[PDB]
Amino acid sequence: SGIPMKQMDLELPRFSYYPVVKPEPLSKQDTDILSNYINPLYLTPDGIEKLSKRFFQDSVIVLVEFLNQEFANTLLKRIIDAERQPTPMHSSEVSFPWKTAIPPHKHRYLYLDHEEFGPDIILPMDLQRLPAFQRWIQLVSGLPLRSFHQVGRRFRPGSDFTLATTNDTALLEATLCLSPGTGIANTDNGAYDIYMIGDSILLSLPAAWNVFSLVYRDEGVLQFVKYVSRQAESSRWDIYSQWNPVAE
Repeated sequence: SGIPMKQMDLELPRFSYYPVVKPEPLSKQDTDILSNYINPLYLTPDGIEKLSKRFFQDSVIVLVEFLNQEFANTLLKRIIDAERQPTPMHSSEVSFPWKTAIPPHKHRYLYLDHEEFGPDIILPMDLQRLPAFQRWIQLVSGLPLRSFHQVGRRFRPGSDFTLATTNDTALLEATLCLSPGTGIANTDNGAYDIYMIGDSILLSLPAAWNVFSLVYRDEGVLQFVKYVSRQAESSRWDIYSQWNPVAE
């Protein structure tokens, strides 16, 4: 028993879900578009077919060297530069358009809303909003997807985290990790992505540079990003997206 009633109003971000285009084969234009973002390794006909098979069989795939290297390089320079700057530890110190996830006992991290774009947002928020990508992920995951939302995130060291939460329905989840720090990559300092039940651990994904993880999240599975210790000396940068399967 408890008192008073559970009240969940005090919490940001609040994710709204967006429509996904219908599943179709990739066109020449689709691959032309995606080639400016993603490793050609993962865009060829047989490459995608090989991805489809590993995901069907394992219900998870982790892809090193995900983004096109030339593209990744431009992101790397920007992330290094941001890391050079004073780490914003107060809301008043956070640069537009970043926002702080609240309240502290639920989670803490800096984030970019789904639709966010601009020359100075560092994360590639436009990628997963592309119809071409939405066709790609449905092909790769073998799942027609009804809707989705993405969030660009920065987990500052000695501060940021998410706590374990459950999903009522099954979700397809993707995390594009763009964390180049040496410290963040060491799971002693946390920052790793966990999936577990109710041993319990299903997946443990360390922070990494240019790694794309795709996970079939069964209903009732716990998920969270482990608290980033001071000793990390750098942030975990990623984009986290959840997709609702067409499933009935």
